[PDB]
Amino acid sequence: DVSFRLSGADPSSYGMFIKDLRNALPHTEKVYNIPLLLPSVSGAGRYLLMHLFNYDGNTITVAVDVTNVYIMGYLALTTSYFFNEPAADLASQYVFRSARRKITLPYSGNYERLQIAAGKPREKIPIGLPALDTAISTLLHYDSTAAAGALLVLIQTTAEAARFKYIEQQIQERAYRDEVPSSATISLENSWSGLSKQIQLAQGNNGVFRTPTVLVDSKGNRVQITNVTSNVVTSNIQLLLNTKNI
Ligand SMILES: CC(=O)N[C@@H](CCCNC(=N)N)C(=O)O
Ligand SMILES: *[C@@H]1O[C@H](CO)[C@@H](O)[C@H](O)[C@H]1NC(C)=O
Repeated sequence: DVSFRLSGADPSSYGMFIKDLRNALPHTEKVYNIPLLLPSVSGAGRYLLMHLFNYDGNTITVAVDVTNVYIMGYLALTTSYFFNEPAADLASQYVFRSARRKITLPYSGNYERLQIAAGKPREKIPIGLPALDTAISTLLHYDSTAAAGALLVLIQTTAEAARFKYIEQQIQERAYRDEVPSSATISLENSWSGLSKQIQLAQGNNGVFRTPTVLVDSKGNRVQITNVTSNVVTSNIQLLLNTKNI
């Protein structure tokens, strides 16, 4: 399991949590020195539990699929909640089985469904450590509209920061002031599957992408990624979705 406490949180303690989250995900190989997530994991071992504590010390446990860093559901006191999708209903067979009741949320976990439920795109939702504290708080008591926004904050400040060093640093910059994500952040989230596949196809192709990946940069400038020498590959990306899952 891994844990993160908002009470006393700072850039350093958040970076330690994101390092523990990355290190909790199993891999048997690295591709261009980046851990390659597993094709598959059977049974309960598929799910990592992340224990998150709001500033007041209240807690939710979040279940994360270790092959793709997708959040499946979470437990808040005696109630479990899962996305309305087959992968999450499968997870509910393995995790939080001791909850007194299980609520299926009225959306799946992908960004488009969640933004629809929340009533706003994530370009307009501030993220940061204070937003994460609010999110854990929201999740403690069911409210499906409020929870959609909370889950957009939670996915970006946990999974997306584990996947990209750039996003982890964006959150660290927001340790004590929220701010909506940079266009570069949104670009990277949206590109993780694309990138993961092209970095894997590059082995066998002399480090060269079969298909270029188009990204927005730190300056709001639109750029093209064609090979593994790009900073996005050498420095930023931290985990690769296995092509078997693409
Ligand atoms: C879209 C995204 O990355 N999402 C979340 C998890 C969402 C789980 N559900 C589906 N993917 N359908 C994450 O934790 O990363
Ligand atoms: C590889 O990527 C780098 C950095 O983005 C770029 O400068 C270069 O032109 C690319 N090389 C090839 C052979 O495409």
